[PDB]
Amino acid sequence: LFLQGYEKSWIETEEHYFEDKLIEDLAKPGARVDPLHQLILLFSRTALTEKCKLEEDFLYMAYADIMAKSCHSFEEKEMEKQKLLYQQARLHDRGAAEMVLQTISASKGETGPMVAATLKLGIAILNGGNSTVQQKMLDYLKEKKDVGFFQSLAGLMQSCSVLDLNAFERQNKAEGLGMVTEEGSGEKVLQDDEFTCDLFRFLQLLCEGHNSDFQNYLRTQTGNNTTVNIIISTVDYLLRVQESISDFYWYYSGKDIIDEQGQRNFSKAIQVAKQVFNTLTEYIQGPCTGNQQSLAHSRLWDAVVGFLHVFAHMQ
Amino acid sequence: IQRKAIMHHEGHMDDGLNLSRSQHEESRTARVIRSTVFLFNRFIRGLDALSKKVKLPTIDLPIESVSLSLQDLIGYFHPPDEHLEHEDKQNRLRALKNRQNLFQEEGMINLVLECIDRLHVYSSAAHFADVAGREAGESWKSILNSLYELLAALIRGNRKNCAQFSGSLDWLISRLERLEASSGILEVLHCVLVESPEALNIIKEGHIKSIISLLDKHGRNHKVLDVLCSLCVCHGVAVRSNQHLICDNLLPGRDLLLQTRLVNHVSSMRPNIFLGVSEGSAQYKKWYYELMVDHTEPFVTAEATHLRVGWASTEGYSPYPGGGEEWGGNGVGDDLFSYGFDGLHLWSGCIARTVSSPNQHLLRTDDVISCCLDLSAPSISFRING
Amino acid sequence: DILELTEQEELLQFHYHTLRLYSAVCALGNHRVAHALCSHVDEPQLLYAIENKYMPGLLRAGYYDLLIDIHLSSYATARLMMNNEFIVPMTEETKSITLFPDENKKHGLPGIGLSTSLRPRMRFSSPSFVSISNDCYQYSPEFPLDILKAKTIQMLTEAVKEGSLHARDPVGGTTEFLFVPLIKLFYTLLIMGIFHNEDLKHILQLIEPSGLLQMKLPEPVKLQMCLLLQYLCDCQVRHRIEAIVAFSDDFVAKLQDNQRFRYNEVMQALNMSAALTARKTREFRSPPQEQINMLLNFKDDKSECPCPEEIRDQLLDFHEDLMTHCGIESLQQLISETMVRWAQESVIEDPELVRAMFVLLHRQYDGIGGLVRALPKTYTINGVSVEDTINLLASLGQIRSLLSVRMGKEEEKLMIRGLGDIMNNKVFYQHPNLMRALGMHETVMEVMVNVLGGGESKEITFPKMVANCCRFLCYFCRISRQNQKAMFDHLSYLLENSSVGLASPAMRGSTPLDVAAASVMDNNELALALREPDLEKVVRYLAGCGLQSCQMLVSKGYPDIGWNPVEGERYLDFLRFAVFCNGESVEENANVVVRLLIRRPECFGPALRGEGGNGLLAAMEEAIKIAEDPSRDGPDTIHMGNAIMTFYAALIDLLGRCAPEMHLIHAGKGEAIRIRSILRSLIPLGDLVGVISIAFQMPEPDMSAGFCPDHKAAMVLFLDRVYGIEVQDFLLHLLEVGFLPDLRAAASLDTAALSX
Amino acid sequence: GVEIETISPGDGRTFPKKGQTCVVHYTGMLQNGKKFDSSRDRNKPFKFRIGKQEVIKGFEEGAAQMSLGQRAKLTCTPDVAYGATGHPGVIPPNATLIFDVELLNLE
Repeated sequence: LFLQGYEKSWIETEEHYFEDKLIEDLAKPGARVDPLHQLILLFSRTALTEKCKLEEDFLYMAYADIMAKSCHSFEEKEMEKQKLLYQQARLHDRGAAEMVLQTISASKGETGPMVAATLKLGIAILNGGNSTVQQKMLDYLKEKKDVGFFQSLAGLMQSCSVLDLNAFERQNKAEGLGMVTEEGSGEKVLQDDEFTCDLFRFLQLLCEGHNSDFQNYLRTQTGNNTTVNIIISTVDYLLRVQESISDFYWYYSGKDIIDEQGQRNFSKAIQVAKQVFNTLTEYIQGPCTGNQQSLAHSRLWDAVVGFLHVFAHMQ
Repeated sequence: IQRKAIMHHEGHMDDGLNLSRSQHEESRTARVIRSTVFLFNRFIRGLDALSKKVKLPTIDLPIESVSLSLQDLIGYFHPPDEHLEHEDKQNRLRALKNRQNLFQEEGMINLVLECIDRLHVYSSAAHFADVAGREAGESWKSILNSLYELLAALIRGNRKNCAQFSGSLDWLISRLERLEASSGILEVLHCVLVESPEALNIIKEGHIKSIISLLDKHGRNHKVLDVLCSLCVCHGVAVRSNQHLICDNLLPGRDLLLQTRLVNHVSSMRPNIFLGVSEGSAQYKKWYYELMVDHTEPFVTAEATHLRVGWASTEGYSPYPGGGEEWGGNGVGDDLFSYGFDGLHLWSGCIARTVSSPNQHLLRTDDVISCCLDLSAPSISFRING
Repeated sequence: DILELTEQEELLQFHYHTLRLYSAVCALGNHRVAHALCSHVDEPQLLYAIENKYMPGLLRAGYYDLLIDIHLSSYATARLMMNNEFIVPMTEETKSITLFPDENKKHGLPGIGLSTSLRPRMRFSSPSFVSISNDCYQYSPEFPLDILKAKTIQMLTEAVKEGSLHARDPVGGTTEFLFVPLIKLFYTLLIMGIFHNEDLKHILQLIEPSGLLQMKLPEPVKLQMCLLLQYLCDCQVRHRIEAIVAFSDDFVAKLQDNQRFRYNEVMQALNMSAALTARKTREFRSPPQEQINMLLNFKDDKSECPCPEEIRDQLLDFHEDLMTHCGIESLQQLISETMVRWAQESVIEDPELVRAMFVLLHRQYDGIGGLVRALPKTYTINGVSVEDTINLLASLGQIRSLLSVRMGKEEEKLMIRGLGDIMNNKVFYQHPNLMRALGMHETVMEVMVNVLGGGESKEITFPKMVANCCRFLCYFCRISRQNQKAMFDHLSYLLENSSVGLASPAMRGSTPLDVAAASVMDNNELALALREPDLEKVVRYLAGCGLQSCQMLVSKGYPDIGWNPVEGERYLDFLRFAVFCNGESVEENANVVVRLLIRRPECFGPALRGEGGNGLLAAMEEAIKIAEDPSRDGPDTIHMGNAIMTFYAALIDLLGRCAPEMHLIHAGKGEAIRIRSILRSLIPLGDLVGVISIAFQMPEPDMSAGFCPDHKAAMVLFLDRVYGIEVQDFLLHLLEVGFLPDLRAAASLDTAALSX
Repeated sequence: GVEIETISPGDGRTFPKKGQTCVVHYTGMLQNGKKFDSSRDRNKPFKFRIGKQEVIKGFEEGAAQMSLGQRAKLTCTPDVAYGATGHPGVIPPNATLIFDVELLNLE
């Protein structure tokens, strides 16, 4: 039992910092093709290999985290922005944007650790208003006319996670009397909030700059046989999470006492809804008449009515 | 579920016919399927009309046409180059898989099998010529080879095709002994066993025995050994029954395949003495010498110590006496040009014959041997310890 | 001469392929064929062929692979399987490596020191054919390991010396044929538990000196080099874990007496107050895992820390020593340098080699990942149960080897024997945590899915293997409290094929549905976590069984009743175990099962629900009539009347246990009132009392496979939990009609008692 | 079916008896001289008990007629060595065996 506790809460408490130096001496052309470029090409070939299900690929799951954690009062802000751009250039001029796109497209819309890692890598590679990586991704998606990436994004947005009340009620009933484990793993109520916020932050960074071309490509994929409206998928997920938060309020409507578990679930729901709203803002910002009409001709109005109701009552 | 569509006068507002443009690759593939099945049905009808009984030769038997069609289909199903761009190679692999799936889902493998059967009903090219003609009898071999190559290419990479048609393995292994298309049948068997693990579950002892009989009849071919390795291990897993059958029916008598041994190096020493006889000038035709031994271990490292003594002949009146080439296990008496003795047996032609003697034993230490030789009437002789 | 095959292309290729055949015919754990192949080639010809400098190269590689496969591959694979399991004893030799020299300007060499870890015992039977009826010939053929070790060491020295000068004719041809088989033999030898410190030093004296990693080697050579370095780091991680356990022993030995002393001091100087009982409850409750979590947290300024601050200094010193022994701030530096140099030299093909190189570099730069991944798998046991644990590990290795090989009659028999061994190993009872860490349930589940694959309902290949697997899994879930949770994930799978094994009253234990019921049973947390992606599947199976005839009794000769009561009983039993746990009715599960059962009306009996049969009374009377008339059965057998009676009793028991409550929450909740009203509309009261009043015969013994009082017991349970007894009228009516005759029949007993 | 042909005498005075674990050095081979078994290859002797039904009859009934330090050629017969089924894998059915049996030590 002592060894189990030592493994659990003594060693993995952030006791190392090696991602930046590792990426550096892997990109250093000691002398051809750099080692980092060889690794990126290996991951790209593995993602392009025709299969029926994305494998676990512990190597990829362990190196995407490193490549993502490597990245990240006027002169110091500009200098740190330039350093972030330099790191993104260092680890994206070797084809990491194409690697992330291929890894997302080779999942068929199945939520998993590979998709989580590749979304974290996409976030760390598109952090800020990086337009070079956005243009690279757009040119890749245009030169390879594929609907797999877009349908995978649609499936992920459709089956990522939604707050549910039945699991919360069952957890309350279990913790009321069962003290064998105390249910310290507050899951099954909001499955992967981290993954949901990562996906929607990846979309927000894809539409970070006012790229009218990318904002229209995310709506109508011109050149492809079948198109899927990422905007409609996003507003549908917003409606779903709004209904979930409304039901959670209806549950916590009358007792006027919010326990720690309820507070944590509410905070996670608020974070997810805030990320979705930020993604919608990045979608509609600028005179994007297409996305403006798409949001005006949907159930966003019902969603925002429910949101105003829950806002007033919860506040 | 089969909702038969009916054209009616009224109609309902629920049809909703959406379109899919039927990508040019699949369209061309389907047109090739149609052309090939038409030509193969024509060839099958002609060959059946010729085979069931004698008929009029005014029939459609397009020998050169089906030959060219097979030559085109083999190139159609040709695998992509390994020395190519990775993405283009993957695209070509996907296209080949799609073509194989479209050919399988339209009943082409059974058509090729029917064609192979109708070509195998004949025994030889000469037996087929006097029935079909000169050109057909000459091109029957090439047509059978191309058909088997196409059958192999249809299942080279795909897995569902082998897992579906694997029921024809009995027919394949029975036709394996046609003495003509053995290479094609063996390639098809290897390519169906290397991919589909379901095929190994229907390979019984009779099939393995027939494959080993093929190895015993057609000679030493490494394709048979590769097929046996595939039968022993398909995909990282072993089949204990197949392995035991192979071990029992492949090397019980050690004549099916080469053998190995670890033998010793022997050398032949002699004095500068030559004994020849002729009419006129002779050498009295009688000689004799003695022999002793100081130290002799019975087994130096791993095997019996080779130690023989005797008399070796030559090639007339020339040096380089008998022996295979050199350095082998051939000492004295191991050929017809030598006659030796080792203590217990007599060696003449690599065939030891036992003898009787008081206290018979090998040439151990402190053994006195005496070799005498009369040339005209008698032959060599040995005396151990007198 | 075998060396003359260098020019002959036909015999060379044929002999290479026949060597590949010799290797493949006994590659896996098949020793009956290796015991023949050893003499089929030779004992010493392998040594001669691996030693000869003049070889074609194909034959050299073939002979090397043949030697590996027929003499070392079995134990090498066994070690590779049981290499990630760090099972440690508690002997005094384990407490000898508490220093793990890292201080005083030294780091040590990988693989040098003491192992003191549970490893599979190696043994090789002597190949003899004049010995008729050999014992088992199961381990391996015998080989002179020491002679092979000396030969391979001297040959590796000669080979590196030859490669350093870059000759124009390496042994066997290319440098690939020169190095790959030799380094593969050396790698498997180092794996199989030889090359003790003395020889490992000399081995390192050709790759370490700052060599073999500096040459311009091709891809298949550096791949074996990467595998060798990966093993050299795996044994280093193993040494780290051994030192961790060695220090942890003494640390917890001190901490336990310290906490006992503080508890005794509190008991002495109690000074009764309000917080004293709170500290007492904290000591009594908070099981040892939570206790350890509370007593081990001091990295920040101040937190929940106990009185023994003196041992905190020792713990911090040991943790600092661990961190400076790990990769954080020379072997790891050398490996990382070699990897980055190989990657920078030229573009590398062989994505397998690229992956091996990159994972080696990643684990070298990480260091702590290996610990955080392997500490969940390490386990220390004792110095008294070492032989029992060795037998258990041998049985687990045999089970894993049988899982690797294909399934057959002999493989199934050996797997059943291994399951029996691991069930009777006497350590399964004591250490379930060790079983869950080794992952025995995972391997048994993989064996079960491999057996079940191939057929859904047509035919289940290799019967009784799934049975032994399900029985092992049932026992594993039974003797535990968290292994039920560990197995609950596989429940979603095995509920899909839970239809197998049913319709056969010969295995009341082993069954996938029964192992699901065993995993859910006696666990409120698991019963609550059991949501509804599969309750609807169970209800669909119940409906299918109540509609069809199971197509299994018509073949035996049964009268083909229009519904199956043998699978419905099992489905209702599983639903009962899922809905009624520890004596209380799970509210949400009961509600959702009631919803499903009322939405699908065919799940009930046709003679009870529907426009046909009247109700439960006539249903059970027809069942008793069928049981009495043998013309409606199958000519140990399945009594159809008894089966129908047991099905209806199980349905009534499920409804009674899924009743809302004992009115505790029903007195204030309306959903409970609606559920009770639905249950009352389903099952009437006169029906219940009529089926209760049957007055079963009490016997000269009789058969207990007919109308047993368990049916009326379930009826009484349903009446108590649904209708209840509150009015004098109905109480006396039930007492007069149903209870008095049964009580009289139970009192009429002097000596002959066969029905308890 | 069992016989013996003396290759080297072993003083003809010490003989094995029932209840002893004799140490033997043999090299077996088939009728056509093809070697199928040996003991000088693995460099270790063969310790076997006489009358314990562990070795083949053609071997034990032929070794019971030898002397300490004696070399003999023992010829067998299928019905006395392996029968009509032979040894699966190594010995073919109805195979006549020949052993160069050298007696090492008596225990």
